[PDB]
Amino acid sequence: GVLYVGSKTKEGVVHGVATVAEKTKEQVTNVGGAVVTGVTAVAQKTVEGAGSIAAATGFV
Amino acid sequence: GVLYVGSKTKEGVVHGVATVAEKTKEQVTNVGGAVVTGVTAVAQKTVEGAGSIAAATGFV
Amino acid sequence: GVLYVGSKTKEGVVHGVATVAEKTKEQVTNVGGAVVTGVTAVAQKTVEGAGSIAAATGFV
Repeated sequence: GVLYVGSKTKEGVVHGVATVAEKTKEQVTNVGGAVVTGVTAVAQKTVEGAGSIAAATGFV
Repeated sequence: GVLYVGSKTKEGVVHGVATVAEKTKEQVTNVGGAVVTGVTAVAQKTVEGAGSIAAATGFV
Repeated sequence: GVLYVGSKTKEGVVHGVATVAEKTKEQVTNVGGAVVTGVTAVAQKTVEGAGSIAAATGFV
């Protein structure tokens, strides 16, 4: 049971993501894996998870 | 039981993410894994988790 | 049982994240894993967790 009358509702809203980058430098050497990412923006209302960032084993 | 009448409701809202970067330098050497990330913005209303950042075993 | 009449409600709201960086330097050497992250902003109303940052075992 739920009712709305003239209601401005906002659920799970994202407003603006500014990620102005510059002259960066990211070097990777002799690793098991590079999992470098960037901008991650998600909008949800009813879920069982989100953005997952997982690595794995390495060896030298 | 829930009722709204002329109500401006805001649930789970994100407003603005400024991440202006510059001349950074991130070098990785002889590791089991690099899990470098960046901007992570999520908006939720009813969930069972969020942004997960996990690594894994290494060896030298 | 819950009722609203002309009420401006704000639940779980994030307003502004300024993370202006500069000329940083992060070097990683001979570790089991680098879990370097950046900006993490979440907005929730009813959940069972948040942003998790976990590492894993290493070896030399």
